[PDB]
Amino acid sequence: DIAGLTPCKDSKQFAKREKQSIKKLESSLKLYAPDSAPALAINATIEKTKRRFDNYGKQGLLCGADGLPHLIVSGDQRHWGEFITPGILFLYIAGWIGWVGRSYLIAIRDDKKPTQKEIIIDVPLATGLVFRGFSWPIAAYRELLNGELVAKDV
Amino acid sequence: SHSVKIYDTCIGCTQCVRACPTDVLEMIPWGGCKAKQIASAPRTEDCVGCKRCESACPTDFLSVRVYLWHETTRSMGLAY
Amino acid sequence: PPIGPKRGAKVKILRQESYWYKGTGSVVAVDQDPNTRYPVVVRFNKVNYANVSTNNYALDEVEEVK
Amino acid sequence: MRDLKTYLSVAPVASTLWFAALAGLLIEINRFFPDALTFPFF
Amino acid sequence: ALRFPRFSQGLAQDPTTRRIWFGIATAHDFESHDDITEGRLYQNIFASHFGQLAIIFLWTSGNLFHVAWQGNFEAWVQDPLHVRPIAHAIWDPHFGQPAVEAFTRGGALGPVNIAYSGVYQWWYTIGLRTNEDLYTGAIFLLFLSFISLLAGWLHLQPKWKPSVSWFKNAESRLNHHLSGLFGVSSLAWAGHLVHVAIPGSRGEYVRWNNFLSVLPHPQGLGPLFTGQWNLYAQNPDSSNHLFSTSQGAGTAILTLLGGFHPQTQSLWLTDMAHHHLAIAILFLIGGHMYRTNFGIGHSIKYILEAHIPPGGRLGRGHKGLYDTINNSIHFQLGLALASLGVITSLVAQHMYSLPAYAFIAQDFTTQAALYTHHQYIAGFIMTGAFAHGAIFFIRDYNPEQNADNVLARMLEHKEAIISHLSWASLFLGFHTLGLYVHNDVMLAFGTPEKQILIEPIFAQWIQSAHGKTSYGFDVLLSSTNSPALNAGRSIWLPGWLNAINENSNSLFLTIGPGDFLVHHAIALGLHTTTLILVKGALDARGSKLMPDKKDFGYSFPCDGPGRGGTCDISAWDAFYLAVFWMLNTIGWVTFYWHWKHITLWQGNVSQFNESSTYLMGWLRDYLWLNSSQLINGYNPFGMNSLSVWAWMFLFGHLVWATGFMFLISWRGYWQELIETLAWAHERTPLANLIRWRDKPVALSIVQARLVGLVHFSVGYIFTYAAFLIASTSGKFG
Amino acid sequence: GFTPPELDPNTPSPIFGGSTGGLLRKAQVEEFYVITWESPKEQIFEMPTGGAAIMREGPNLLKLARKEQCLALGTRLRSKYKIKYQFYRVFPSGEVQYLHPKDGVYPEKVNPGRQGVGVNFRSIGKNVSPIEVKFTGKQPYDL
Amino acid sequence: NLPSLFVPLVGLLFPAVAMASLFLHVEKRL
Ligand code: CLA
Ligand code: CLA
Ligand code: CLA
Ligand code: CLA
Ligand code: CLA
Ligand SMILES: CC1=C(/C=C/C(C)=C/C=C/C(C)=C/C=C/C=C(C)/C=C/C=C(C)/C=C/C2=C(C)CCCC2(C)C)C(C)(C)CCC1
Ligand code: SF4
Ligand code: SF4
Ligand code: SF4
Repeated sequence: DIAGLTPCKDSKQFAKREKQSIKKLESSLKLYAPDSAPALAINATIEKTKRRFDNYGKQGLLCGADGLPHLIVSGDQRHWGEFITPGILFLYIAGWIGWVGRSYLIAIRDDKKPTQKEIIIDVPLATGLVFRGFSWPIAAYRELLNGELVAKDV
Repeated sequence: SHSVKIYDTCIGCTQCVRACPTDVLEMIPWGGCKAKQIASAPRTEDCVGCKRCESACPTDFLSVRVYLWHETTRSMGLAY
Repeated sequence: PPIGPKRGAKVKILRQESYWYKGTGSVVAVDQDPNTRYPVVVRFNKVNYANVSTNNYALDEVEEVK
Repeated sequence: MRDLKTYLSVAPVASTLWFAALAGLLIEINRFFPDALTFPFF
Repeated sequence: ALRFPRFSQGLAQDPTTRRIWFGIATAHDFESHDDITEGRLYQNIFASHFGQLAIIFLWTSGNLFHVAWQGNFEAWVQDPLHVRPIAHAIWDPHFGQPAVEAFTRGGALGPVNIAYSGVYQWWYTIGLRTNEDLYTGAIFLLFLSFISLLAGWLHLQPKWKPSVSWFKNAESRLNHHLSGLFGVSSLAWAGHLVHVAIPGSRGEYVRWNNFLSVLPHPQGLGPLFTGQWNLYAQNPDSSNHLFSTSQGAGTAILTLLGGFHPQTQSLWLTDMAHHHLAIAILFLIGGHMYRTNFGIGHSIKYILEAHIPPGGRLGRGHKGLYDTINNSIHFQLGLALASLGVITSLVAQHMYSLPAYAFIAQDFTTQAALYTHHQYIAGFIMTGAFAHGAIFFIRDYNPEQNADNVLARMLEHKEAIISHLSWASLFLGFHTLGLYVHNDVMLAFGTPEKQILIEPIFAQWIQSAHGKTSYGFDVLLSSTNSPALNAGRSIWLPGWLNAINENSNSLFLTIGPGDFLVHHAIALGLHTTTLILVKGALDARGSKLMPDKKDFGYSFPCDGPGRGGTCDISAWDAFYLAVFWMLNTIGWVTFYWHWKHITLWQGNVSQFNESSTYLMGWLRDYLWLNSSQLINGYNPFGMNSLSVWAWMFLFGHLVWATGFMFLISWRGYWQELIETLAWAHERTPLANLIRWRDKPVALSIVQARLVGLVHFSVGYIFTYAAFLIASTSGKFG
Repeated sequence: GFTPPELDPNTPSPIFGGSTGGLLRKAQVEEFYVITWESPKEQIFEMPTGGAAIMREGPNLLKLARKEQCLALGTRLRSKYKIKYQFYRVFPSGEVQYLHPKDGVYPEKVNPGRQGVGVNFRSIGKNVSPIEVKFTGKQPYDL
Repeated sequence: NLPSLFVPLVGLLFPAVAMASLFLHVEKRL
């Protein structure tokens, strides 16, 4: 496929890793009784291993010669779930955190002792501001156009 | 010996002279500030360079300045 | 006549070696006695590196900003 | 009572409660959706 | 004056031992010495340059002498791939009999060291064939070192010392350096290649006795004055050609094949001769740019004055930069060190990928040693470039003469530059470390499939853009339709495409996710080392903490415990902190290079591609595994020739750890300890008849940082050099 | 006008058994210092060099190796106890040099007979850049 | 044979003369 890689559903090394991993867990399983609690734990880990390998091969992950999923972050639309889509999700969360904390610092900057509300959190004020990050890309963008995001001459 | 200088931003609080451990600073009369007194460094031959005077200056920026210069027996703090 | 700015007005500190250089503070007292090279007394919101919140400046060292 | 609530709002206690709730949430997310190197829902 | 040092009275009047140390550490700082002038400054610099040139010529002269005396050069020419070259002979009376036995190798009579600098391949490729040739070159360089000292002494007496105006003649100096020093030298080197090296590479021994009789080309010179230069490229050597012989030899002297000589695996000697000739004549024409005594040329001042963008986004542009640099020797040295460090790393990256010396690509120990050497050299040079940039800002920068130009504007927004350098270092550091730890935890829990292995697809796309097929991105040179491919098929592309897709050499090696992670660690190292040096250079004249730092100089201990504490606040301390990051960065660079090649030379590139993605693989499959033969250089059962590295290996561990003492423990503890020792000596009988003439004191705070850094760096370099060579030469592959 | 008291030898010294922090060859060939004070009674005081000594009643003379040792002991004599003190410097020739209190007034108290030394009449940030004093024996603060 | 003469001449005699002469110059007074 891309960069000489082969999809994990086609790679033999990928399937050999799944085999050897499951057979290694089965080798640990023979030591215990079929009704034992370690047996149900190892069986659950085996089922969890099958689920993991199957999910990786199903969602179009590319594999190298090592049989391990390689990620393609160039922006190719076949693999946006590998970086761009989770990255946009992160930037939404990160902007939320920064915008809410910024709203908090602005609200307490006019207090008599602003340091008091920085080492002892005003939870009521925080709880009222935590949901402004939901619309942070909008409130930030408007503050960009209105000259409210950046302090003048610093 | 180390060089010590007093700038006219001094307010005359006499704190550099109290912190000095080798009696290098003095308080002379002056007409620039309210306390009618400024600092001077007439005995920098005994100055060790501890900058304990700069740690006590309330002026921003400092009015005492200790410029570490040529080391001597007195400036190195040697008892031998 | 009162030399310097009125008391309480915001002042932009222009002394380059000051902890509050290019920042802003508030006036306390303007010493009308001449021969005083630094009459303007300014109090600041944040302490400097010596935990000092007030300093004296010259007239050409402060600018009145609203 | 008000003093007790003011203590619970101090930085370490608020951090522990906030990070404990955060740790538990991420643990349950990786419990119902383990592994996952990608965003599979497209 | 009155005593040592005669150039500093304040040091001479020091009653303590500090007089000696600071007298040595400040011998070359001409600007700080008593009664220095601009004339004496430039003149001492001029003579120091001549002394350095004499040092370099004498050093190369000695290298030739030992290779010709105790070496293997004559025997090595016959078997380039089966003879271990000899550096010199070993005569250590501490050797046991087995040490003499194990160190006798390379086909010598006594114990010898195997040379790993590559001068054998270098000298064989340029035409040197016998030990007599090396003796001739050594005498010439010994004589050249003599005339270097002669000229250095000559320009120190009156009427030979030049005025500072002569040193400030920048236009004339650039014209001659570009024309003569750069171009004429490259032109004459192309002459040596087409007269002695190329015919020497075809069986014809051309020397000073017979160079006037032989023709470098059958139809020599004629076509050069006609325009039919292509006749010099008609008959190259066959791809089945032996270097020291004539089977497959041709008659061309200037070609553009593009690949390697198949036998020697080095660049085509005709390509190198044509290369030097082309860049030479390009330097020759370029050396006529600036104005001298003939009414034509440019004024570098006026060019800098004219480059000002309207709208004022750069303010007053480059106005005043001419005198700013022409009056500051620290500015000039900063630019020189910056450019030299860049091209030094350029040499490192090109000598391993494009070997130009015959039979040097198979000497794997030599390739690893050369690349490591130049990369650490370049790392130090880069730290020095930024160090002297800060020294310029303190000692030479005039703010009024640089008013509102680009230089002063750098200071005007110093916080923006430093903060963003900090953000980039934080971003790179957070994520690169995080990904490495994630993969480490995955492989700990036995789930390799959960690693985050990002494909370095942008550099892979560039390698495909150069014609590499391993990734199949079908771009130019890798796609049959692109005009970049069609325009070059006639010339360099056959040999170039033949070499890039050969799986033996290191011309654009295959890269994977492991290479992606290491390159981001490299970006972290470059960004953070740049951050340290730039923050120190911009905050060298002043900071919010110390607004008058320029008055205290470049190197001072601190400003006291007041205002919160001001330890390591000078720009010298910024340099001192950046050298640790430089060593760490070059360490990452060289760990990367050596592991990829030592797995390539072993034919096991899969171990690197699978283990370089997690740091436990670097500790286990690189350092621990390759240290086997090294640490067994001497064991309770005997020793072999690798013992000299096992010893130096531990030697480097000692010096390095000794530097921690100077860097962790600080002065006041040792001063009080020395006081208790001075009392002990004065009160001890017999010994009190001996009196010290310099008072014992503890090392200065700045001296301690320097001594600790030097121990750290020496241990760093020696530990890695010992491991590098022992792990590579122990296998030789 | 002030007249410094001359150093009177044969003045009693505090009771002390001896310590290793005393004088060395520096006192023999270079210089040493001597602090004097009055004191009301016999007391114990910590020595700036070693342990404890018994301050004699009436005039006291104590020879030290450094000037800082004298001022440190004097400051404690002025704080813990209420004792005035002077100290001098002694060269190997026998010459004595009066040091502190110089004017007879303590240096932290303004006295009209004092002259300015090293007093620059400008803001500290008004010093010049080092290039403007290059190739001269000057510093931007000496002026 | 030449190493048996020059190796001690630079590792023993040369540092001996160099360290002694530098000691005399450094400790010299005017
Ligand atoms: C910088 C070049 C250089 C270097 C690094 C070395 C290094 C070495 N030489 Mg060598 N040598 C050199 C140049 C050099 N040499 C030159 C130009 C000659 C004359 C052709 C010799 C002749 C020579 C002989 C005969 C022998 C060595 C030997 C040795 C080895 C033992 C050390 C020794 O005896 O000191 C070097 C002794 C010398 C006499 C060389 C010094 C004379 C030249 C002109 C240098 C000028 C020295 C000058 C006074 C100070 C230089 C300033 C500074 C750069 C050091 C050692 C590895 C010995 C050996 O083989 O060990 C087994 C030995 O037998 N050398
Ligand atoms: C770098 C130059 C250098 C050279 C050429 C030598 C050479 C030698 N070392 Mg030495 N060493 C050196 C550096 C050097 N060392 C350094 C830097 C250290 C510190 C780590 C040491 C520490 C060291 C130790 C601990 C010992 C040696 C010993 C020896 C001798 C062992 C071989 C032997 O058995 O001979 C012959 C053995 C003899 C006893 C004959 C002695 C040779 C005659 C007496 C020399 C005459 C000296 C001359 C009159 C004056 C010399 C100084 C003068 C130039 C001012 C040998 C001659 C061993 C030794 O000396 O044996 C006791 C030994 O114990 N070395
Ligand atoms: C409201 C909190 C907040 C915000 C909005 C920012 C914003 C910013 N920081 Mg920053 N920082 C913070 C807290 C914050 N910081 C804290 C607490 C520290 C100490 C660890 C730092 C240390 C720091 C450094 C060293 C640097 C920045 C830098 C920057 C700038 C570049 C983005 C970045 O690198 O962020 C990265 C964020 C971090 C490295 C740590 C953030 C920790 C959390 C996520 C933020 C705190 C949230 C707060 C506790 C929530 C309060 C809740 C309230 C409602 C009650 C950016 C404008 C960089 C810069 O200079 O710009 C060029 C830079 O070099 N920051
Ligand atoms: C052509 C390059 C070049 C030139 C001409 C200069 C020139 C100068 N430098 Mg500079 N520098 C350079 C490159 C250069 N540098 C590089 C690459 C670095 C990065 C390492 C530095 C870092 C640097 C600093 C930090 C400083 C200078 C300073 C100076 C000035 C005074 C130097 C002096 O007299 O001290 C004398 C130098 C020595 C006595 C060298 C002793 C220390 C060496 C490294 C120990 C040897 C290592 C070890 C013991 C040997 C190997 C071990 C063994 C077992 C094998 C001077 C004008 C100083 C200055 O004046 O600042 C204003 C200053 O502090 N430089
Ligand atoms: C054509 C006339 C000419 C020539 C040939 C030179 C040549 C030189 N001048 Mg000079 N100069 C000239 C005219 C000239 N000058 C005039 C007219 C003036 C008055 C304005 C000056 C004023 C002047 C000053 C003030 C100084 C010099 C200096 C130098 C020396 C520079 C240092 C050096 O050797 O680096 C060598 C440079 C090269 C070999 C070319 C560049 C090297 C490239 C970048 C890398 C190497 C290429 C290649 C890859 C190497 C392969 C490695 C392999 C061979 C091992 C050099 C030999 C310095 C000096 O005097 O030193 C004593 C110096 O201070 N000149
Ligand atoms: C501090 C300071 C200083 C110093 C500085 C420095 C040190 C700098 C640097 C820097 C550096 C170190 C840089 C580097 C660089 C480089 C560059 C800038 C480049 C480039 C190029 C390009 C762009 C390319 C292109 C191409 C080609 C040509 C072909 C192929 C393709 C490609 C694309 C690759 C001074 C003294 C001045 C002043 C004072 C201050
Ligand atoms: S540095 Fe110390 S000894 Fe010197 S004047 Fe200041 S306080 Fe006195
Ligand atoms: S500490 Fe500063 S302000 Fe106070 S008297 Fe001394 S110089 Fe003046
Ligand atoms: S003397 Fe040492 S501990 Fe004190 S401020 Fe200077 S560097 Fe820091």
